[PDB]
Amino acid sequence: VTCCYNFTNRKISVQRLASYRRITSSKCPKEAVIFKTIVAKEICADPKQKWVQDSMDHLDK
Amino acid sequence: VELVQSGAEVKKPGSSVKVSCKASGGTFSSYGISWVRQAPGQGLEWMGGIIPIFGTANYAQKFQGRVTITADESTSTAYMELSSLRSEDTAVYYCARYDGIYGELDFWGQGTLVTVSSASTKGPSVFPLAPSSGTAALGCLVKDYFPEPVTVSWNSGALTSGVHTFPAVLQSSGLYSLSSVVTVPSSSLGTQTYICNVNHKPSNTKVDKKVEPK
Amino acid sequence: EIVLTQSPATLSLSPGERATLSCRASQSVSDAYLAWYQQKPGQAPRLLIYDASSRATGVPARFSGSGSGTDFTLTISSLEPEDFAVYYCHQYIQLHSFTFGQGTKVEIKRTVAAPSVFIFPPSDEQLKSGTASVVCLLNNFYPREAKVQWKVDNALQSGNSQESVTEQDSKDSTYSLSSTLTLSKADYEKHKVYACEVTHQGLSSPVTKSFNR
Repeated sequence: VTCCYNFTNRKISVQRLASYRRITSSKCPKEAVIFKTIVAKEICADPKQKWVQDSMDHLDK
Repeated sequence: VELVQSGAEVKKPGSSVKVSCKASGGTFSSYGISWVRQAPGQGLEWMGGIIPIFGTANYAQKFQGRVTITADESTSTAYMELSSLRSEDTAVYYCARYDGIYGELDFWGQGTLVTVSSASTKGPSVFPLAPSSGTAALGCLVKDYFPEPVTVSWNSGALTSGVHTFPAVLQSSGLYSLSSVVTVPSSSLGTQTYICNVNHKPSNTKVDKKVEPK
Repeated sequence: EIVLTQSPATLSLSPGERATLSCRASQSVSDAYLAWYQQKPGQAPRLLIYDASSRATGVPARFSGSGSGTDFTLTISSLEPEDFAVYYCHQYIQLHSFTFGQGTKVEIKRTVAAPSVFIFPPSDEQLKSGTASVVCLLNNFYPREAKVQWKVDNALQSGNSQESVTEQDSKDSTYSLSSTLTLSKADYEKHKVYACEVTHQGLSSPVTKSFNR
């Protein structure tokens, strides 16, 4: 998945998240977190959104 | 998103049944298919699901050693084979779409009826329930047929008001029985004909029964 | 492994009243991964609420869900009569093991209405078949609960009669019930007096309808 144009508007359980990668506001529309799902696919998420932060550092630990 | 399931089955106890579910797309590259059943008048039971890009299914333990759920990518059809069938397996079997990253069953198939019994496909015997001692009740006994369902109308659909078609009850013979009744004005009993129209599709039976006073 | 327990079993409310259904889980459901389904008689379940509190697609505004962990509630704010259904809860946090609640039935409450009682002897045609069914009909009554007892030669019968009850009528909110006495021609011909006796709260005294062969 290249860039993000729309964010997911539905919170995902961390149990369904394998890993994340960031994307930046350069050469690409909006800064976003891209979650790698337990089911292969990637979801765009809003880094300003709260559940995204908590998912990110849960994944880190 | 349509889920189109294969037709009703009748099986002897001890055998197996394979139910299909064709999903509209080629789009189970993003979703999975769940199988959920419901015995008559009972609740919802999960049986298992498959997310096709995993190649393998998960099963509810009540069925664990008995069920196989598969998926074929080329035709976008999911399957559910249940073996060692018993009467408790008599149920409506639904397929339902879900997202692996969530899980709510958001779209459902129309269901497949599987009837497990020793009984043989049999057309109903239809007898009149003749009115007698303001308004009168009359009807039809739809007797000893297998399997469900049966449809009943009156006067080819022209009579609908006051009509009660009771749920069929399973007899101790494994056969089904119901009555369809209607209330009408007493004064019409001599002057109007009442015919119940019974259609039992599984045995290709259509019966029309004149219901007269005596 | 997560058991969902719904209460109450049946909910009786008049139109316009508020409906509150419960789904308690044996374990904490982890990210509100809980759903509500509506099932009207002889129809496929319809998704009402997902994620415990999100109203689904094409779902009327009066439906709402809420709660988290183990306590979940479904709310129908102003009950419509077309809401006569069974409602089911469903956890989906355990992908490998989806589970459902046993279901809560929501029923329209109305004024007490006594049944009309009719008895049908076995038809000539049926006897010519070898069997005899004696049908007793309880028509348009409320509430659902009714006692039907068969008196054959004034002897109170037991377990030789099946009953069937209709779904609550969408128009008048009543129920109808049939109690059938099924026999063989010979067994039917053993006794003379066949009586159906109906007890229901809408009747001040039990109602008997009978005939003689």
